[PDB]
Amino acid sequence: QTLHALLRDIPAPDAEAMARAQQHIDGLLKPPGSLGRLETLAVQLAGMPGLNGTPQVGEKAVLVMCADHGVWDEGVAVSPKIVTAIQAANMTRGTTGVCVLAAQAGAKVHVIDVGIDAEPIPGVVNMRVARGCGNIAVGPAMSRLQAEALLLEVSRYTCDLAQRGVTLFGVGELGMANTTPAAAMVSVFTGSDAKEVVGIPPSRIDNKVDVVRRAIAINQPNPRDGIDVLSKVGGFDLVGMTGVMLGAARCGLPVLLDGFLSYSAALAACQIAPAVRPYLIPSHFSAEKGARIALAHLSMEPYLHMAMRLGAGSGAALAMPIVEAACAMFHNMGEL
Amino acid sequence: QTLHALLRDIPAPDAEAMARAQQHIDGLLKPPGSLGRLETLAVQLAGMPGLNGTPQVGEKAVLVMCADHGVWDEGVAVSPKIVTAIQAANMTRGTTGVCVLAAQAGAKVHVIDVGIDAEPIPGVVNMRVARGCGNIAVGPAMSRLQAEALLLEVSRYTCDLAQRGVTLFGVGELGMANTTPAAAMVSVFTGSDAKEVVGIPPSRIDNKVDVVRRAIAINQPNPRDGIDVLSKVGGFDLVGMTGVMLGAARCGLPVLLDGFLSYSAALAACQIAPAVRPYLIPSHFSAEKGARIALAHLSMEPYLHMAMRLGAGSGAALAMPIVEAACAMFHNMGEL
Repeated sequence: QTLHALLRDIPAPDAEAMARAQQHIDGLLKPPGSLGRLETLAVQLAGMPGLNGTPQVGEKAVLVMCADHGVWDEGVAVSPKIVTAIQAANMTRGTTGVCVLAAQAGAKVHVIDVGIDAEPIPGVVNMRVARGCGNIAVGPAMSRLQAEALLLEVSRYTCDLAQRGVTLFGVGELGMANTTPAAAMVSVFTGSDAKEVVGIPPSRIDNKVDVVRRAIAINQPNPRDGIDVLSKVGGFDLVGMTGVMLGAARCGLPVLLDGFLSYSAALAACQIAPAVRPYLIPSHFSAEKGARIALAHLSMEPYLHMAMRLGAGSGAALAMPIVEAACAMFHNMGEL
Repeated sequence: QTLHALLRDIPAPDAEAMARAQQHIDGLLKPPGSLGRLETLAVQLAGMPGLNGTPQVGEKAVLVMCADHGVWDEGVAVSPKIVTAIQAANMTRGTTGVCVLAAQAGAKVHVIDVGIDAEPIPGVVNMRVARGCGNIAVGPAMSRLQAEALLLEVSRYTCDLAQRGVTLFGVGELGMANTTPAAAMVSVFTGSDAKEVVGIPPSRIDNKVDVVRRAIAINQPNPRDGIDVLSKVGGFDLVGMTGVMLGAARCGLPVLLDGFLSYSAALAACQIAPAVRPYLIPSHFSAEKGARIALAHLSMEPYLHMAMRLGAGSGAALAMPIVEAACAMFHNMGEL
């Protein structure tokens, strides 16, 4: 540790730098509304202390958290368990969607195993808590201590990347059955009935919903304690994405979310540490049923409508040029 | 001429190449829905015969059409008339928003004067029809023959760019008072009351609406004749953007729209030549009040929600990396 110390040292956004960036933008010669949300984004970036008082992007990293879930035994996923392992390995060879989009964005992909139920995969960053987490339908995904330790380890990993020049992160995850704990967390944090947020054959959908309600009933997660929620009805992958958000915020740097899985982690992150929120930037509006509810509770309006799902960080990589665009306009446009 | 010949020679999309691209995508190893609309976009691109049977981007050009409007005399714009000239000149120095975004996208900006009411500006492409078009509130913007000649000239200019390697266009425009004729065209083509589509002080908004109704009443444009609509209640800038769309479609190549002004031109383009439609790609969802209605009539769902307005092609430039992204995923992802 300390996780207590990390949370309390997340900096506030720098109001003076935001005022100066807004003043700079006001001094630009431009039709009214011609920047749209690029204007608000540039000012948001200017407030993040790791960006040194100005909207800028240096190196970019997308962190893809990988883990398996004991709730897979409840029949809520169609694919066999080993697919998590095969995908993590493909990510190290650069052949997945997020890899290709990250390459387009000039970003590096960091594949992090935080709990794959397989032999370790050479080339993946090894932060494995256990070989898959507990089956949330019968008990907790993990101990409170395990969730806290993984939060600290990931947040430290993320912020240490600022020493190699990284100033913009994206977060994603992969793992068979991951959408079930994500929907549980979302239902718990937002108070929405499981049926409204459970990701999309009738009996199979019902089984998924019933499993979410069962996980919540058995575990009784406390919505006012984000770490309790993660440890009881989340998973290592979700804790991992929350850790990226905490680490970026601690570093005073931007992080792009991806889809619904990452929204659920962001809900937890902002419950644990409300000071995280000014560092989060949406990318895409996930096709998962629960996307609208989760984004509402984060007061977030995504920039991209790609009808995308299961991107494993692909949406965050796709939005990286949007962040670069707000910075180029800020620095490169002519003035009044 | 001939404009008749140009319209009839717009090629159909290549169904065999689309089938082959869909087959290729089906053979990619990917979670279900993980490409989202990148999948549909790659297949759409594969159908465009100027792309030679495969989703690809070579050189990129954003064409920014510039002109003044006699309806400016009706008090529907707040800025003085010369601003159109000052902006066209700034575009040649590379200091505007669309210039900066085009540079981010690796695209060249082509600034085309199709009717600025000022001395010619050195460095701008000169296709000027007249020094501003007629005041649509009292009569037609131009003659049918003038609209037809400018359509042909611009479409030829656009397609000739395919000889310098250009495979993806963006279209935009600038011109004081341009949003008034745009709203008139949109009301005429969609049958919506002017009050629903007139771009956003109460009396000033009413004057704008009243001027649109007056233009339509006096000119009696025929909605079943897109060239009639353009010549009577449009402007040189709108005819110019329609010409880009016709030229790209004739060349069998993609064109990215921008905001509401370009939607109004796209409505005209697709009325004149329905075969244009498969070549049009939305970029952003304009903040102008009439954006939703115009996009509905084009059956178009933009990828970007940037709350942007008066971009002069900036939205199309911002969406260019989205098109490149669909191509990179298509060619670079690993297979089953």
